[PDB]
Amino acid sequence: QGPPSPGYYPSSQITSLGFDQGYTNLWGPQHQRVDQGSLTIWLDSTSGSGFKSINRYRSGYFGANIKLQSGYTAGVITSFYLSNNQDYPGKHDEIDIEFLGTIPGKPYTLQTNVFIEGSGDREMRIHLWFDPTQDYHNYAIYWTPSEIIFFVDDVPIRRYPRKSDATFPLRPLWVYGSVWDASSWATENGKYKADYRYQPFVGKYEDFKLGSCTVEAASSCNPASVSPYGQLSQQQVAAMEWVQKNYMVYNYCDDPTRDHTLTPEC
Ligand SMILES: [Zn+2]
Repeated sequence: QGPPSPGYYPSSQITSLGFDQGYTNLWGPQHQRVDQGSLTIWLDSTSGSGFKSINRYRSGYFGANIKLQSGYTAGVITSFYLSNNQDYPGKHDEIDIEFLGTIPGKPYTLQTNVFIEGSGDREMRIHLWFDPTQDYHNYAIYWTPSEIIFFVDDVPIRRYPRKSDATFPLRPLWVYGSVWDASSWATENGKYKADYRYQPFVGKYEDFKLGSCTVEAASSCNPASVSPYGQLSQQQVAAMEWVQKNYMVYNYCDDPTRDHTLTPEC
């Protein structure tokens, strides 16, 4: 019976783009292929690969349909995220979706995170109500000057509203993705690490969505809307609460080992 329907589908209301309309390779070009707008990138023992948006943004809906690799994927991260780390090295902002690979038999973990001026430790993790290796699913980051919302097939899984300037991303961000070896922490905090006998490790992305406002855009520009009612509807919130009740496996604000004073938005 799945999650309760969100009752509105932002992803379907925004034009699907091919990779080359929004993005170019950043690194590992030899581990990147594009076929009719669809992106394939992969990790082996010599290199991963990653890409970067052509434009730099001040707000928007940023979406892609992604398919993950099954089998042994421990230590491997497939990412889709906003960042300004190349603009503010060592003290940057970030809004992350990271798929954390796994040993055979166990599910992927989807981690969301927010970094402001170097300060992260704002992770929430869920498992999914479908197999993310079998088919492509929609995943999206919505970012405006009042909120961040993270979506899976238009189901909101997390909302991060602007509570104070110190705890919210207020500088321009680029979109990135990558497949890379994060063995030290990706899978059960590094309990299980990359094994290249199972290489390559492939990430697949298509139907890119950019309902967004570049830094250069006219001040009339509005990001794509995520509800016909201005705010999350009753159905959207119920779908989100169902996800958090039934699929959330980690929330920073509820971890007794974390000092929530350091993350005052909790
Ligand atoms: Zn405290």
